[PDB]
Amino acid sequence: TWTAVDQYVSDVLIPKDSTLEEVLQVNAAANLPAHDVSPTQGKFLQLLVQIQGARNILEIGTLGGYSTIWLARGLSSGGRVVTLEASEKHADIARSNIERANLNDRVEVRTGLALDSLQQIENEKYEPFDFIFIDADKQNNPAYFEWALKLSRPGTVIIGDNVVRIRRFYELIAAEPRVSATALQTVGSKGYDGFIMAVVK
Amino acid sequence: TWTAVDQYVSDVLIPKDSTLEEVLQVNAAANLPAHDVSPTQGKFLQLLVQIQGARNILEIGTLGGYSTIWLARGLSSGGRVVTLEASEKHADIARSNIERANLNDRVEVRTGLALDSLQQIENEKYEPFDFIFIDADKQNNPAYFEWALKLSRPGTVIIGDNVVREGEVIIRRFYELIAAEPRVSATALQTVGSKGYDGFIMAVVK
Repeated sequence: TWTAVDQYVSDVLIPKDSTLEEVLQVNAAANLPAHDVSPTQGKFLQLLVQIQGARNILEIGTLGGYSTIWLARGLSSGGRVVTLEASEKHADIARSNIERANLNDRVEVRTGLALDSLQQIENEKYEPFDFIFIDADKQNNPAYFEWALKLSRPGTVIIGDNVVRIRRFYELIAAEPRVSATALQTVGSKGYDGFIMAVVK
Repeated sequence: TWTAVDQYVSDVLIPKDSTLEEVLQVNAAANLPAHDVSPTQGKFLQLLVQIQGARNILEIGTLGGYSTIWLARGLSSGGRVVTLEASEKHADIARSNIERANLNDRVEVRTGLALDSLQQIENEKYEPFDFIFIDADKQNNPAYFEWALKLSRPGTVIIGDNVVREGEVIIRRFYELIAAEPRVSATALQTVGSKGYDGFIMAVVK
């Protein structure tokens, strides 16, 4: 009944969003992998971006663009979100959802193998990112975290999704002196979303 | 066995700290009101203070000073933490714990009924606080939240603990209160603790 309770809290704290309502209706037909939907996590992402005052955001794992919207919603002056997704189809649906929320002018959806794109970004003039969101596979978490670090600077915030309800991924982080982190979770449609919150030293 | 898994995670991610170690040993004899201990939440507080770059912090519900330590550790320059605790005894033990963490030069523990102190702070020059942590009793949350807002400014971060979830199975009006408060935007999160999960709200003043 706690899930039920936090589910209700999410509903009252986070006001109905017609835009996000349809984005989810679209994803319902986009055949996305298999993930959880969490308004409270999205909200967390937007507020955190605002607290930090992030201007250059990197997201690994665009999916349907749901989290992309929440992140872009937090952007400051003339900020930007660069989001990566391998699937040509899913990225296309994501671009449409992002346009629907009228944020396509501050979001760049890069299609292709994440690792290739990460290398291309490192080979380009992209300044280090101030905020990075990782919502990927799992066999990929270790790699994406190391790459997030690679494209960061002191003070960069890294949020990484883990599992919807492992030890080695945290041991990895715990074994990474360049970062200081903690772990928490928030409720979602299909259970709680666990994630790490880290700051680069 | 998710609680077990998350407590293990808390153990690897957060480095054992001898200072906080003894602070807890001291509190073990302080006869403090029933509460949970969460290194992951403490870390969250320190990191968030650092991300925001908070310099003027207010804490409501000092207890033994455990959370006060994590917050003060997040300050940088000549920042300050003003923390309130009603119990003279518990506040004395808290200032001692803060002292052994060598953060007494950055923390002010105000003893007395929280409501009186909140009014005193308003009638004084502390002006607006950049970050506020509420860790108090029930029936008091609604009041402390409104007072937190009262002593805030646009951009102020407010973290408020609600309930400990030491079980799957087994509040509503409080979050409704927040939802009914246009001056803030908020979300709800949880982190594992010694005796269950700590539920809390994270809000930013508009």
